[PDB]
Parts: sequence; structure tokens; C-alpha cells
Amino acid sequence: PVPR
Amino acid sequence: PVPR
Amino acid sequence: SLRRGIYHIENAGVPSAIDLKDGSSSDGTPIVGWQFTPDTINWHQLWLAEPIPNVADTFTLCNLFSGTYMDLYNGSSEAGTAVNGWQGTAFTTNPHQLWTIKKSSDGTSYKIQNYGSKTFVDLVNGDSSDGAKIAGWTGTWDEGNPHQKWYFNRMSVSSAEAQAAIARNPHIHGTYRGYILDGEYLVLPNATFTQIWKDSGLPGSKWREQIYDADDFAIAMKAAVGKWGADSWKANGFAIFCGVMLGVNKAGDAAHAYNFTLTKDHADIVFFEPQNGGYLNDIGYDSYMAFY
Amino acid sequence: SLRRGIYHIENAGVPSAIDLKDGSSSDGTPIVGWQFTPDTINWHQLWLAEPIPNVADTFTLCNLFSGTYMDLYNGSSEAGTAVNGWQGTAFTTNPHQLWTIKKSSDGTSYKIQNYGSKTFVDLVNGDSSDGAKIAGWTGTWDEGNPHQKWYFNRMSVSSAEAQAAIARNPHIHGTYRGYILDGEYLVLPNATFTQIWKDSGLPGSKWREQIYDADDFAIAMKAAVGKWGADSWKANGFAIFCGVMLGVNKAGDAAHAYNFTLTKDHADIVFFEPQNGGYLNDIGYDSYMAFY
Ligand SMILES: C[C@@H]1O[C@@H](O[C@@H]2[C@@H](O[C@H]3O[C@H](CO)[C@H](O)[C@H](O)[C@H]3O)[C@@H](O)[C@@H](CO)O[C@@H]2O)[C@@H](O)[C@H](O)[C@@H]1O
Ligand SMILES: C[C@@H]1O[C@@H](O[C@@H]2[C@@H](O[C@H]3O[C@H](CO)[C@H](O)[C@H](O)[C@H]3O)[C@@H](O)[C@@H](CO)O[C@@H]2O)[C@@H](O)[C@H](O)[C@@H]1O
Ligand SMILES: C[C@@H]1O[C@@H](O[C@@H]2[C@@H](O[C@H]3O[C@H](CO)[C@H](O)[C@H](O)[C@H]3O)[C@@H](O)[C@@H](CO)O[C@H]2O)[C@@H](O)[C@H](O)[C@@H]1O
Ligand SMILES: C[C@@H]1O[C@@H](O[C@@H]2[C@@H](O[C@H]3O[C@H](CO)[C@H](O)[C@H](O)[C@H]3O)[C@@H](O)[C@@H](CO)O[C@H]2O)[C@@H](O)[C@H](O)[C@@H]1O
Ligand SMILES: [Ca+2]
Ligand SMILES: [Ca+2]
Ligand SMILES: [Ca+2]
Ligand SMILES: [Ca+2]
Ligand code: NA
Ligand code: NA
Ligand code: NA
Ligand code: NA
Repeated sequence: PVPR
Repeated sequence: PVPR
Repeated sequence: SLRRGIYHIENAGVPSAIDLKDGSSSDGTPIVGWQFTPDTINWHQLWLAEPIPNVADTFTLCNLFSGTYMDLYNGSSEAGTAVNGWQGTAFTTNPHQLWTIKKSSDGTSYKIQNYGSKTFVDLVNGDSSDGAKIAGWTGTWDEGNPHQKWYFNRMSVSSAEAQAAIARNPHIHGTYRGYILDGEYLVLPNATFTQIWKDSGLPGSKWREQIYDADDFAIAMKAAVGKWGADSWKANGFAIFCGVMLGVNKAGDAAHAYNFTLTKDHADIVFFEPQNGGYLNDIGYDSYMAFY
Repeated sequence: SLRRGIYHIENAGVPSAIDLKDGSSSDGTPIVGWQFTPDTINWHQLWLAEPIPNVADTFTLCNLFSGTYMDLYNGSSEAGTAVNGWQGTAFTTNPHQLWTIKKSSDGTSYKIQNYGSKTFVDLVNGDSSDGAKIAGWTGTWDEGNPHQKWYFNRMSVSSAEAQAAIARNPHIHGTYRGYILDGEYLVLPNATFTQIWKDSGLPGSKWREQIYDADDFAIAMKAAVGKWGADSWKANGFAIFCGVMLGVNKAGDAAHAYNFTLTKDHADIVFFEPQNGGYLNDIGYDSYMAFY
């Protein structure tokens, strides 16, 4: 996934 | 090398 | 299908864009036709289209500046019904703020239909004046009427589109790795990218061995564009495009840190030297790492 | 051999450090003994030791704050000769500013010999007073005299030492890649790391989807520590330690961005949450990328  |  | 993203929505008949008047966040702020300058940030004229799950071709349209939503006043199906900015949320069930957006009969422009009323966004009388009324109006999906046709000029890239632009660049090292940080990016004109650099204080910064060298300039420029994004816009669910790259020279015995942005057509990257504000197609290094 | 790096140089007899008085950059500013507070930045008491090529165990000693060099006044071999701050360069041939630094007879402390005079740095009379004279003085390499013995308390890590600290951490993903930016890093006490965070404006910043989310906080904190380094210190040839990490949770279905710093003993990393100023040994993510 993508950093949040 | 290392960024400069 | 219209893709998630940020759009400058331009009438097909006259060069007027959909404008939230004075960018006001007040409920019931008129949405009007207004002239625009290409290759700028048109501050009151950018719309984030968020697709609704389980409703085909239907979106909320959030004004990037105000954070308020395109709203058909009381959801009336009467011709001449006000279209305004109104407080809402990205995935609302309020049919006043839900818009079905599909290609017109010319296959290039779109029509914008209110999901509740089934009336269309209409630049009344095709009036090109600054502040011209935009209203919900009777219409059909197939008719040629340019009052109700809208070019969705795409101002953002996906992370997939940004990755493709990097991958087709001729200055990428064999060992390159990219690290994606967000999903959907507003692409800046160079004029705006430059203004953020000028206002950062970086133009006055001196190179110093290790303590403020290339990696400090490149990271400072990314931080400045991040700060500008949050401070400038009230909408959420997008980022501003500004990359950091590390690169190595042909001889493999010197490395450098710099930034990159995207061309107008969103197809290619352009390198940015944060030590002098220069844009380059070749910065004399091949990228072995990027984060953006 | 003493390694390149930043040192807090503490007398072996009394708890006085080598201090450039008032941190002044004026030529002929006295270098004196002065008391110190452990686990702080001792602003006037940090020295960058630069090894001279082709001269064994011989260095310049540059005050981190002033950017001026430890200088034996007119290179005199007379006992009681002033040791001062003086303008110079990292690889000078001026023997006033060249120091041979080797382990004393106790094998833990060092002696500091002027390369030209062959006299030693001496805390005159072992005086523990704030502002006590330090002078060049007759001596030998082997004698026990604590006036001329100095503990070189290492305040910096190499990039190799920082890489080793990351590699022995139990929260590193199998796919981890690290990207080193500089060579030699000043390690901050958490008290100072926290103060830079507090002064950054990040404590007041709100999380916002994509437009100011974890990656924006982590990059803003690295930029703030970079800016603080350049603005705080006049010496060159080092950086401040502050890392950015991207991490993925156990389930592999959520990622996060955060910072890291090093323990006092320089052996291990500690995670820093720039959204709340917390230090953690486990931040609930395994790092798959770092740059520092
Ligand atoms: C010039 C004019 O264009 C068309 O009329 C438009 C209006 O068109 C729309 O509303 C009408 C009913 O008023 C009808 O439902 C039509 O199908 C629909 O597209 C409307 O766009 C208004 C407001 O801007 O302007 C014009 O009145 C056309 O139907 C007319 O015959 C005439 O050619
Ligand atoms: C207490 C005192 O310690 C030693 O004397 C030191 C001085 O020592 C150094 O200089 C002397 C000559 O003055 C000599 O060359 C000696 O080898 C060298 O280490 C010096 O450190 C001064 C200034 O701080 O203080 C003392 O005078 C020792 O030699 C004395 O006998 C006596 O024990
Ligand atoms: C923020 C503000 O932006 C500009 O004024 C807007 C105006 O902007 C558009 O129209 C002007 C001409 O009036 C230009 O074509 C711009 O390129 C367009 O983006 C409109 O959005 C109106 C109505 O909402 O609001 C104004 O504030 C600019 O002229 C101002 O100096 C200022 O930068
Ligand atoms: C920058 C300045 O730092 C401190 O004063 C220094 C002083 O610092 C040392 O001595 C003090 C006690 O006088 C404490 O032990 C500190 O922990 C030491 O680092 C000396 O360096 C003298 C002589 O050069 O200069 C002073 O400015 C601090 O007390 C000040 O408030 C200020 O932060
Ligand atoms: Ca993100
Ligand atoms: Ca650096
Ligand atoms: Ca560097
Ligand atoms: Ca972000
Ligand atoms: Na109104
Ligand atoms: Na949908
Ligand atoms: Na003097
Ligand atoms: Na040497």
C-alpha cells in the first residue's frame, strides 16, 4: 500500500 | 557515491 | 468514464470556466461562468471529482479552494434552479451534490446531470460575461446544445501516470527504485512551481559541504511544496506533484539530489535544480531513487 | 587512531570541557575550561576533528559553532602559550592549527600535541573554574599528568555506524532499502530533537487525506532539522542525524511515514512520530525504505  |  | 481527479471545467461554446464566485466557502455561494488564463492556477475554478461507489458515472464535485461542493439548490428540477457551493462530504448520499458525468454527443465534451433532478448544468444563454449564471436546466444526453457541454480539462495525474512518465525518461539508472507517497497529484505550471521556490527562501541559501548540500535543497523544496498545498487549498484527497530524485553521473563516481515535475501534457518529467531554479531535460545524472 | 568526527573534549582530572569563550568567531578568542551539562547540546564545546592526509594521527579541530580553529598563538613552544580560536581551513598547512592526537598512558584519554611546537594542550593547574586558561605546555606522551589528558566524547556517527544501527533493529522489512545522503552526522539528544519539532510548527499541523498526511509530516521534520543545522552551526563537513522511514504493518495492508533518531550509545535507532512528538521502540510498522 501507500503511506498515510 | 553519496549525493552532494 | 471520467476518472477521479482535479478538473478545470470549460464551456464548449464560449471560453468560460465553472467558477465558485470569490472562492467563498459560504453556503449558497453562486457558481458562475468566468474567463480563465491557461497555464496558471485558476484559483476558484478547480474541481475534485470523487466517484461514488455502486453508482455508475456519478461523482461529487468539490471546489479545491473552498472545500465546498457543487449543489443544486433544494434539488429542484425547475429550469433556472441555482447551482451553488454548499458544505458536504466526498461520498454524500445528498442527491443535491451528486452529478452523473458522461460524454456528450460530440464524444469529447461532457454533460453534467444532477442525480436527483435529472436536469443538466447549463451556462444560461451561453453568456460569456464574467459572473454569468449557471443553473440546472431541462435537457437530454444526446442534443448538441453547447450551453450544457463542458470540457473536463484534467489538471491532476494518478500515481500510475506519474510512474509511467518517469519510466519513459531516458535518464533513469538501471538500479532505479521509486517510492510513491500519495494517489492523485495536482500538476503545477512551472510558473507556480517557480513561485513556491522563490517564496521558500531557497534562492538565498548557499551550498555548504554536508550541512546544506544538494540533498538539503531537494528535501527543502519538497517540504515547501507540501506546505504550500496544505496552506493554499481547503479540499482533501489529493497532493501536489513535486518529486525528489537521487542521481549518479555517467562515470559512476559522483551523485546529486534534485527535484522533478511533469510537462503540461503529463506524459514526461522535467528536472528542477533547487540550487538555481533551473528546469532541465538533462541534469547530468541518472536517477537511482525517487520519492514523490 | 581518533576517527573523523565531532567531539566533546572533557579533561580527565576535573569535569571541564574545552570551550571557545562565548562561541566568538573573533581571531584570538580564548579557549578555556568550562563546566558542561551531559545530554544537551553544549553550544561552545563541540569540535570537528578533520584528519590531515599523509600526516599520521594529526587533525584540525574546528569549533562547530564559530567555524574557527584551535590555534597555538604564534606556534610558540613556551609553556603558557595561549590556545585561541582563529580563522583557518580544514586541511591547512599552518602548524599553529595542526594537532597530533593519540591515546595517553591510561589507554582511554588522549593527549593533544601541537604539530609545530610539540607542546601539549594543558588545563593550567587543573583549574576547574569556568574560564580557566588552556595553554600549550611542555610534556611527554607517556606521563600520567591529568592537566594534559582529554576524553574525546564522540557526538557524531559515520553513515556506516548509522547503517549498522538500522540493520540490528527488529522492525525492518525483508524488502528494506536505505539511501544514505551524507557522511558524518551530529546525533541530537531527544531534548534537542523535540525542541526542533516544537519550533517547526508541526505540533499545530492537522492530518489531512493525501494533502498533509504522514509523508508530509515526516519530510517536514527532516527539512526542519536540516534548516536548524545550517542556521545553528558555522562549521561545514557534517550533517544532523534525522531519518525518514516508510513502513508497512504486519498484515501488509497499511503503510505509514515517520522519522527516526539514534540512542545515546549510537548503537540503535528510535522511531519518532512527527504527528505527536512521541519516541517509540515499536511504531507498529516495519521499514521498507529509509533516507538519512
Ligand atoms: C438557442 C436555443 O438553444 C436551445 O435552447 C436553450 C435551452 O436548451 C435547453 O432547454 C430547453 C428548454 O428551455 C430544452 O429543454 C432543450 O432541449 C435544452 O437543451 C437552454 O440551454 C437555455 C439556457 O441556456 O438556452 C436556450 O434557450 C434550443 O432548444 C432552442 O431551440 C434554441 O436553439
Ligand atoms: C602537580 C604537578 O604536576 C606536574 O606539573 C604540572 C605541569 O606539568 C607539565 O609541565 C612540567 C613543567 O612545568 C613538566 O614538563 C611536566 O612533565 C609536564 O607534564 C603542568 O601541567 C602545569 C600546568 O597545568 O601544572 C603542573 O605544574 C608535575 O610535573 C609536578 O611535579 C607536580 O606534580
Ligand atoms: C485569487 C485571485 O484570482 C484572480 O481573480 C479571481 C478571478 O480569476 C479568474 O478570472 C481572472 C479575471 O477576473 C483571470 O482570468 C484568472 O486567470 C481567472 O482564474 C475569478 O475567479 C473571480 C471570481 O471568482 O475571483 C477573482 O478573485 C486574480 O485576478 C486575482 O488577482 C487573485 O489572484
Ligand atoms: C548558548 C548558551 O549556552 C549556555 O551558556 C554558555 C556556556 O555553556 C556551558 O556552561 C553553562 C554554564 O555557564 C552550562 O554548563 C552549559 O551546559 C555549558 O554548555 C559556556 O559555553 C559559556 C562560555 O563560552 O558561554 C555561555 O554562553 C547557556 O547557559 C546559555 O543560556 C546559552 O544557551
Ligand atoms: Ca500519502
Ligand atoms: Ca546534507
Ligand atoms: Ca550529501
Ligand atoms: Ca501526502
Ligand atoms: Na445564493
Ligand atoms: Na461510481
Ligand atoms: Na586573545
Ligand atoms: Na592523517
